[PDB]
Amino acid sequence: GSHMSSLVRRIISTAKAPAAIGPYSQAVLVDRTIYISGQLGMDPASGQLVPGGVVEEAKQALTNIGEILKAAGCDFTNVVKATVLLADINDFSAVNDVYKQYFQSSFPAKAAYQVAALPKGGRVEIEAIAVQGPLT
Amino acid sequence: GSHMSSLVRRIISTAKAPAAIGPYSQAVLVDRTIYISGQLGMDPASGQLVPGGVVEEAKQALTNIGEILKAAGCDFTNVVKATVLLADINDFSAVNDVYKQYFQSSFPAKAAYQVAALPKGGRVEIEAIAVQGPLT
Amino acid sequence: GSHMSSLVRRIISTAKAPAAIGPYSQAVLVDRTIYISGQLGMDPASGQLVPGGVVEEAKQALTNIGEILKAAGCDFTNVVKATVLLADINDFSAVNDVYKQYFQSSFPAKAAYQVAALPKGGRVEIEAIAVQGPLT
Ligand code: NI
Ligand code: NI
Ligand code: NI
Repeated sequence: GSHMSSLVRRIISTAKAPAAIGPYSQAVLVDRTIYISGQLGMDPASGQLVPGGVVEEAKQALTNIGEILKAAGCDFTNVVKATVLLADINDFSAVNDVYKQYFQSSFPAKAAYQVAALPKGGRVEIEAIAVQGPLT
Repeated sequence: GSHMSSLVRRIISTAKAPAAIGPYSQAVLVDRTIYISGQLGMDPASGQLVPGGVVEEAKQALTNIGEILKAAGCDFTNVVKATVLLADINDFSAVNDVYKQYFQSSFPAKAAYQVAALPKGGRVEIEAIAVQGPLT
Repeated sequence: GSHMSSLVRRIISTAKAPAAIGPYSQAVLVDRTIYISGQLGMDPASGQLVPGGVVEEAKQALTNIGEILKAAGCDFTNVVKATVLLADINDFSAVNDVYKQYFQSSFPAKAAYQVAALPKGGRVEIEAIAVQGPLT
């Protein structure tokens, strides 16, 4: 508690991603690992879900993750694991097609499945874990 | 498998948290990272859910997490990521109000959402990841 | 981004586990931590769920995880955290009985609960996190 190295622990916060609607940080950097909170397809300015259903929500959620990554000195190539929570399993393929446009190489490990309900009636919510570079 | 440092890996076990009802440890410390098993609002002495519904269950689950943290040389300030699994999304705000009483600063990254069912008919289950200090 | 050590980041890929059905890697090794994608009870050769329901699916999912671990220089003793996603909470005990045959000591931290639906109509999906040895 004093006998080992003191590791970085930094709260990541950017107005380019939505404000919190509960007692949480957008992301936490600890040592070099970044835990990103689950992101809905929420407009950063209004705090409400973007219109147009699951495809548009997925694009916005991933955009939000990208801005949090950038605030933490990373990009999508630093992501090592993601979780995609769906309101409808039948949206699996369509959300995958959005996802692949952001995660273009060194693809993260992943789980994707249908939950009973998301906050605000979201159709998709995406969590991620990243590691600060350099990565060989 | 012998050419790198041998990292600490320690099973965390305290009678101040409930006994296992399956093949799992309360938590695992590996290097400085602590993975805590999902905690229901179970009374540590009886192994049954405390009465009074989701608010009381959330308080008990977080109390249980606190005792596991303490057994691992940590407190709630060491938590970096939590997951709150709900039986009912409409309980989001009320569980947040309990949660904020324990996680009072450096708030963890978080995801919270409704699943189809929890063991024992629990109304809430909370998982967490912590990192042993010092943290700067 | 150049001022710290360059950590290993390696995509784990083995034909002894099923091919991807989306934009993801079977596992990612980053430093010494291995994030394994969620595994259904899919036959590695055919890419379809094995017959016989949840018990047989759980055995196949864990077999698949074991082959991914082996490709990453690990075995089941390196696992520190697992998540068991069920189509039916009433299968909790039966899946635990399969799980315990693979995870025989130093049991991982765990969460297990029922989701609304899994890809392909799977009855069980298992994710895991491991750390490369040596572990003391
Ligand atoms: Ni110390
Ligand atoms: Ni070695
Ligand atoms: Ni650098």
